[PDB]
Amino acid sequence: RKPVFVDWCPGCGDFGILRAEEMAIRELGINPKSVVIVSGIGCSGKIPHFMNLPISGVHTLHGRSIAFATGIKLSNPSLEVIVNVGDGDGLGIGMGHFVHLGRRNIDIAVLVHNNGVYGLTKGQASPTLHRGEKTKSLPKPNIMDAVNPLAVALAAGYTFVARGYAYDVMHLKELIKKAILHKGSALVDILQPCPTYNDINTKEWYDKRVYKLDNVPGWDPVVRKEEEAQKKFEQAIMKSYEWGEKIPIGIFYQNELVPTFEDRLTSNIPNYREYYPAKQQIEINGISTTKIDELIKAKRI
Amino acid sequence: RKPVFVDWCPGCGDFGILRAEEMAIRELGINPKSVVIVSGIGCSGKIPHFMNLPISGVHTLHGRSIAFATGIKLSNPSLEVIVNVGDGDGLGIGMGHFVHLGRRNIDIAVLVHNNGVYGLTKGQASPTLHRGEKTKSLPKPNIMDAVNPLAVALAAGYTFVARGYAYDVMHLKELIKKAILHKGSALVDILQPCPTYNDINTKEWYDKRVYKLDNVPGWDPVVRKEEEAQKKFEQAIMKSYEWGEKIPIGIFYQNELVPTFEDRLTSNIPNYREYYPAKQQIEINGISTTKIDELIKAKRI
Amino acid sequence: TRIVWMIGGAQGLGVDTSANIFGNAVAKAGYYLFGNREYYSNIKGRHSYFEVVISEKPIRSLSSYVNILASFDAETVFQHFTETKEYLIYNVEYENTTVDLVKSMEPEMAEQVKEALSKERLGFTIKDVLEYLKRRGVKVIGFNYTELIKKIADTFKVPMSVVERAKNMIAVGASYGLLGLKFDYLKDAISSTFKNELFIKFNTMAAELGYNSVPNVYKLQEYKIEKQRIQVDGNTISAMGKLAGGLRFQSYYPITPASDESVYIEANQNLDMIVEGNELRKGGVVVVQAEDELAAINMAVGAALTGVRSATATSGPGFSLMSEGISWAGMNEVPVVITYYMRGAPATGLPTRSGQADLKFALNVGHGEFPRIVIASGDHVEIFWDAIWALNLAEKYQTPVIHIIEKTLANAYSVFEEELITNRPYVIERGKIVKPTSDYFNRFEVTEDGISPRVFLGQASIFYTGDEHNEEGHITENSINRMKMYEKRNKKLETADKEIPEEQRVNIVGDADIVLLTWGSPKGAILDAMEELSKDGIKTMMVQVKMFNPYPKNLMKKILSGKSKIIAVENNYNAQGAEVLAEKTGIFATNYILKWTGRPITREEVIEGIKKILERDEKRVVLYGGA
Amino acid sequence: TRIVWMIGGAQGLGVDTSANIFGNAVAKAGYYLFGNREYYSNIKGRHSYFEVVISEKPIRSLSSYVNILASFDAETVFQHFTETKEYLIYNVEYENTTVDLVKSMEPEMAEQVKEALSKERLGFTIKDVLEYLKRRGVKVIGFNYTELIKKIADTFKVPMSVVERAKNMIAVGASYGLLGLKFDYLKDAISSTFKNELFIKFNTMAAELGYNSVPNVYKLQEYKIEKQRIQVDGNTISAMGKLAGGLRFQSYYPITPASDESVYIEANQNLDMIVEGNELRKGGVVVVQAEDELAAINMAVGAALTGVRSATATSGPGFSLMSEGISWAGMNEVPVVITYYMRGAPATGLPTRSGQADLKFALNVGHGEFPRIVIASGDHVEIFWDAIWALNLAEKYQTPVIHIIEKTLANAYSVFEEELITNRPYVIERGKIVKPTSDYFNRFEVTEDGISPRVFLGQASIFYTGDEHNEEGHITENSINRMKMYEKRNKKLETADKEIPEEQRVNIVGDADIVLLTWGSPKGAILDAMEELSKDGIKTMMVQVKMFNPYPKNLMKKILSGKSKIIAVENNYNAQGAEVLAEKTGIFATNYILKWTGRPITREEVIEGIKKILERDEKRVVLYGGA
Ligand SMILES: Cc1ncc(C[n+]2csc(CCOP(=O)(O)OP(=O)(O)O)c2C)c(N)n1
Ligand SMILES: Cc1ncc(C[n+]2csc(CCOP(=O)(O)OP(=O)(O)O)c2C)c(N)n1
Ligand code: SF4
Ligand code: SF4
Ligand SMILES: [Mg+2]
Ligand SMILES: [Mg+2]
Repeated sequence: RKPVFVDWCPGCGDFGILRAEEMAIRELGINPKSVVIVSGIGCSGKIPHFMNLPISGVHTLHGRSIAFATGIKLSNPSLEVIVNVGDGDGLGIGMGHFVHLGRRNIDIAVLVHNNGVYGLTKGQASPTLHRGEKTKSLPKPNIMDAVNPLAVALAAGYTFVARGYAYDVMHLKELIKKAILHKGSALVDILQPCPTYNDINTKEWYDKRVYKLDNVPGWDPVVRKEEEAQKKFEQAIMKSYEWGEKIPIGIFYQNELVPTFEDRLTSNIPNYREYYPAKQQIEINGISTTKIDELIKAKRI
Repeated sequence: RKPVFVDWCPGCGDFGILRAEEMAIRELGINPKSVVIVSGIGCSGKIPHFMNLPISGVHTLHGRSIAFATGIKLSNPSLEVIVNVGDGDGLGIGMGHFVHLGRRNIDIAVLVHNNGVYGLTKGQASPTLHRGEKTKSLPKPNIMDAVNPLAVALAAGYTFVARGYAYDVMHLKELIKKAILHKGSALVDILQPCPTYNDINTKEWYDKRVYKLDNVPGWDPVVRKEEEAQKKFEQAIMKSYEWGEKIPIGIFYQNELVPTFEDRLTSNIPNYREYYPAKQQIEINGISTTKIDELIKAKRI
Repeated sequence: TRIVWMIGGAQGLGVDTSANIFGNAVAKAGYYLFGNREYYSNIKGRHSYFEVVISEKPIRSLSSYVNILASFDAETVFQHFTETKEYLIYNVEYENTTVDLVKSMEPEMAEQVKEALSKERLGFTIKDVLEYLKRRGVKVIGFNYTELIKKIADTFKVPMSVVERAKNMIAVGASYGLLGLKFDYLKDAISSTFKNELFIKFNTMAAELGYNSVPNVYKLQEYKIEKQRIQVDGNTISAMGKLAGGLRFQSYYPITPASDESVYIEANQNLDMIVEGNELRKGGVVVVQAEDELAAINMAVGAALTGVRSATATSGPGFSLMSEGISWAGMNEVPVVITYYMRGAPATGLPTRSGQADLKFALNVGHGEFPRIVIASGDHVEIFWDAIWALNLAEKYQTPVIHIIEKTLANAYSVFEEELITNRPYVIERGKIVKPTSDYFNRFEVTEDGISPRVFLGQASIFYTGDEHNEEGHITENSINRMKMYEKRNKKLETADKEIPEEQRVNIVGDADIVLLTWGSPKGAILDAMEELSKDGIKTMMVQVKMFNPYPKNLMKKILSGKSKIIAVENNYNAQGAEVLAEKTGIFATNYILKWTGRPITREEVIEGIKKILERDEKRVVLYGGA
Repeated sequence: TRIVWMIGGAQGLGVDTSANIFGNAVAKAGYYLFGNREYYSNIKGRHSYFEVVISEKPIRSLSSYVNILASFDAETVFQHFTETKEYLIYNVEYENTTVDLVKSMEPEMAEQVKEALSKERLGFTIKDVLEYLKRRGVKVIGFNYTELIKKIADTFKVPMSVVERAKNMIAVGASYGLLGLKFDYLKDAISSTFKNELFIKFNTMAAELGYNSVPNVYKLQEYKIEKQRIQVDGNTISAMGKLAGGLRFQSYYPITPASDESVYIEANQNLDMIVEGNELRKGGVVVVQAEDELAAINMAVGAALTGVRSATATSGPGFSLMSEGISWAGMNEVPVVITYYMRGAPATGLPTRSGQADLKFALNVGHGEFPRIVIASGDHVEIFWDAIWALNLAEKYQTPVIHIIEKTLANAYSVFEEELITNRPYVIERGKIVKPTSDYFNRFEVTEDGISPRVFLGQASIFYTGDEHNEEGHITENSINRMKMYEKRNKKLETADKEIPEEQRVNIVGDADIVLLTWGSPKGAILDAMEELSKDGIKTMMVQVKMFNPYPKNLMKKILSGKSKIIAVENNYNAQGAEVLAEKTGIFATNYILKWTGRPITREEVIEGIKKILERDEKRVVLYGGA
């Protein structure tokens, strides 16, 4: 009935992301009824349910949020569609759909909860955990290399790639805002402590290491002309591999010059923005409004 | 019964790849009985069936060759396991498994038949076809951006990344040999004309554009010490995006210093190389040879 | 009249196009057609063949025999000679070609050919085939295709390689000549098909040469066509029905023989619409080519959440991949239609052939209990009306609907009266849709009929979750909520079963002691078999199930009581439709006629199979003809 | 004796560990146990509870009532008071806590609590619960857990937060005290569980304080244990059986409650082996954590191709994703076992709860017709022997085998005699394996029994393909090869059905006119129900199906003829096992007892459900107790 117990472990980084995402949506002034948060399976995946605002939640299948989101956004592009997935969900089982989103450049933001583990199934190594790392949840050192979500996203190629941190809420909030406004597919890889599993990549570990690309004089990740694109992309790639003592946070790359999938649909469906599938009137008093006369005429003997 | 009709379109690039792969296997002297070619679904996927030698073929499910190959190789690591997939198969539906192979660094070679299309289903755009391209098989320009198989492989990270060309058989042959000998996961992205669909990226189009990284003085893609690894990797990335008038072919990156998955298994299973699953004697006259005594003893009251 | 024409040739030679031209000519003369396309999983070089049944009356089924076989290669002769009854058109150049030199031919087929010839002491050359055929009263008409092509090249002052494909139209022109219809229909069909003057004219000459070299044998007259006729394939007809039913989102991954449906939708995606106050608007169907079937199912389900009518289409391998997504749609009570173009399985199976082997999987797809509404079309007209129906069922019961269209129907085409798909209203029932009265709407209200009031994304705050949930859509493990919500969803099927008349779930034809129990594509062959058998004293009735879930349990118990023969006819090994009857009612079929070779069941296969069951009560008749 | 103990508390407080210590003490005293674990889809803060049945005889089933409820929070009182029969241990600090202040509690449960209290005019505080319980003769024992923890902190000169978890052992020590068994067993169980001296000693003091504050009520005596006993859960027992059966490759993707099986295999993967000439060797099981279930199924199938015995394990969502891979394994005749830990579905469903709602999906998984051998274990000992059996069936019939183990069994644990799983030979039958006599081996030879001679990769040139194929494994569309090869594969099931005795496919207990028709986990509760009912005049028999495919059709027809009551007892809504009987034989169950709430069916639920059917013939009894 009315209450939803916010059931995350006390001190989970997910509290920061939730707080930041709510605030991004408010401050942008978007009507909440029009916001759909599409989320995966895991601790991460529970996030729409815990939202304060009258947003809608669609809690999906493990690794399938992007496919759901795509159907939702393309059917009704007036919805503001944001995807929240776990790192196992989004980058493990959902890897294929994660990459293919980049090719489409649909206007969606994807927020990855990067805790290094599968929280909800008791802390098996996620695809972001480095080889050799042994959290308290692992019997043996991680047998797998990590994937760098930012590098895969760039190679895919997402047109907005950023990394945030759950314990810098104001910064994260501002990244989420920009990821939402970006015209195309946006990734925010969010560094997020799981205090229950992952006693390595803790709050204190990150506090010590993260620096803002925003505080780097002349760091400009925005492509403004086509000829800038390659240099901006390679500068994004290089930065995306900085890891040990220094960890950059901020926007690695943004190119709003690439047409969105919605822009490409408009080439084939000229009134798509004005009369998209979800707005269309398909019946009047239970009688179809679609004419297939010409279709049938083309088959006449 | 005895004949197999080699049913590819006359002048298909697949003839070059077949010829090159056969020759690589012969010249390396590997016993053919020990070679397993695991292939996907499409024109590409038919390749083991057309092989001259007593190799084995395992023709799988669409995009699933890598998962099959992984089970095969890890169960019997004395097999030489080579994977042949189409670009739609390997990089479309199989994308997730393609990336996760890089994290494992299993000793396998993966050969991608890059024709830009789905040959076998009548030439829909593959994940390698550029946005805006319109082959004779497409009613409208391709609505999708391409993925660069080499860049995704590097970000994944495959430890041997190369590109070949089906109409330079000797070169391709030598790349396949090196991909096979490489200790870890190797990719060869093979540029391969489909004359039936794809009247853009033809034989004459490529002949005109391809140059060998082998003919670039001082091009050295081999990591010999750990400190070389980052520079070698970034030099691979940069090169992997060269496309219009000039198209590089050859080895972009090779690092045999990363442990193979088989090396990591050996840490947990100390005699794996000598007594791997497929060599093990599990029964004597129909009676199990496995002792679970100690397992049961641990549960005693 | 009922004449069976076939032509064949290596894939890549445009022989399909030649068949289309032939049919189009005969049709304009006032004959109905039923045609088929049989190809290998192959782009070039394998053997393809094209059967066209010709009649003055509507045609319903294919045949096991060929009246006229048109050929220009050796292989097409070797592949069909045993079925050829009246006329072979062939190429004299291959008279000495032996079956072992046909390299594009599967070794198994070479063996079947040698066996059929050796058996009566013939060798393995085309010349030996000619003798085989003359022993059966077949007339053979041999053409020097090389000389005729030289003649045409000469006339048009081009090299021979330019006009090589005229071989096709010589074979066609000679076939059409045998029929005796006037040349103009063919001339017109050539001019409307080819797109350049030179190709038109040299193909027209090729057809003339064929037509004027053969006698008028069948003496066919022309019929004035009263009511407007159309010619359509199964794929296309499903697309038309969906569009008529309000579809505005389809996501798909290419697979044979499902892709053509989506390609047609996309090519026609900007639809005319008569909207509020008789305004002409255009409305676009968004069509997305997904990256795999997991994306395809889930894209469509997400789209449905916005209130759009959504669907996908697939075949066995793809459908297996969709299981999870279908289960999520069941749990979240999401309308979606999945058009299941059922093909030769398991695994890749026979990607270019047909089957009925996936019915029980469809009935039980994915984990959990939820209403899977399942229908299957038995002929081309049913496909249209069934696609409208699927979409209404999905929104009315808020659940996935599976619409089975076998490959046999999908790729076959027929000529029928246009009014059969325009004569009744296109009804769109949106089910229990409401306008929310505040900012927060409880999506899963527990009602007596199981069907919760529905609102779309953007209208109010709603929640969907794969987990068990309360009326608000929030994750709830509570045992009593679980009891109620899990029952509510399954109760929708009982409501469906009370609301849908059982008579709409079956077609019954005849009233006799011998029942032909079937579903899907055998409908046609069965009805044609019943007519033939009736003329010979043998009285039969057909019971064709259209809706397997909810199953017409009471109607079936009533129609089958006291029947002494219940013969299940299906394109599978286990007679899965009969198995479903048995689960629902206790009634076991007495006999079976089954085919699992991938090729359509023919009229004669049914006639002979039934004779074989009446004459000697054999339990299972196993069919294998074609290709 | 049969005493039901329960403790509960917020997930994350180690209450599961407390339950383990309690049980381990009672067991060393010579009592058998059957215990359960009930958690939310949640890492911290939700309500978890742990039921342990205690008896001098083997125990088979859980109960609807609790003799002793041990608690240290408000929530555990509110969640279980209506089931509590004899003793409540509780925390006096929450006497005034009202149900609305328990924020970790689902709103639906708060309503159920208020309803049960309001109904007899009580308010909503713990104090009101105490009155509810005293009206039913329950004795309550209130502890100031705060003072006792202060005392212990003081004694050990640490702050209170260091010893906060001793609350658990006060509740446990008081419970164990009521039983009257000697303290040393508990003291020993504490010392063997905790790993540091300080934690041992302050938990030992916590348990002493509890034990010495309560009277000896149940007056239990100790039993000498004759035959060696073990204590194991379902997961673990499946792992043991697989390893005994020769498994050397398992690939999996984590999912509850399947993961624990693979984690145990991996932790024990280096196995002792007595090999040729009595040599001690170690042999490693390769365990791979795949990236998703599509990788997991296909990895295992690929492994099997090398001759390794391979398997995976999963649950509903994962199993749906494996459909395609299972179909490919059917087509290519690949031995593989899939352990189906069946849980609360559809979709994510109830990831931490149980169900029987996926049986017919398992029976029909994936496109095409091929032999899907399906078994289901009904208790912990059966799990072991069934896992050996699955692996032998897979290699003998060269086909996927699905071994169903419901979550209820997987996570429950029991004490039983070790000899039940060591007393017979561990038989490994490898089926029709041969040494190839040349470089090229035809993998799919067509034989009369359907089973083709098998060779492994590396021994000779072989071919597998998802497409239809000839005897060599090459792609073949030929109709007659198709006919033969498709039949050959399905004939293997008929061979299985002739070879496997039907008596091994069912367990029959009793001989009476009233049949309890079941499968899986209700076995235990049913057998315990039959014993109780027998003492009261009411004569029943159990028919428990173990192998659903091939189905024991003839045996079932024989055992059920002339029975007047056939009552299907299953944890699903549609009684899918009854539906399968009906499909195979025509026999319809007369009545149903069904539960779809996710919690185990109890002994009393069966007793009362059957009384309710004898007394008033109601068609469907719907159960809902627990949690
Ligand atoms: C197909 C499928 N397989 C497995 C699962 C079980 N499962 C649920 S959540 C999860 C992992 C969650 O990890 P992540 O995506 O990193 O989210 P987190 O809990 O760490 O936020 C798994 C393996 C499922 N729901 N579906
Ligand atoms: C799950 C599934 N979906 C769809 C198909 C149909 N299919 C077969 S091959 C193919 C595409 C082949 O393209 P590519 O992998 O590029 O190989 P190519 O033919 O171009 O060498 C498709 C879509 C299938 N076999 N399985
Ligand atoms: S487990 Fe890790 S991720 Fe899940 S809630 Fe607890 S802390 Fe957050
Ligand atoms: S279609 Fe393209 S890829 Fe397939 S065989 Fe013909 S040419 Fe080669
Ligand atoms: Mg995570
Ligand atoms: Mg390709």
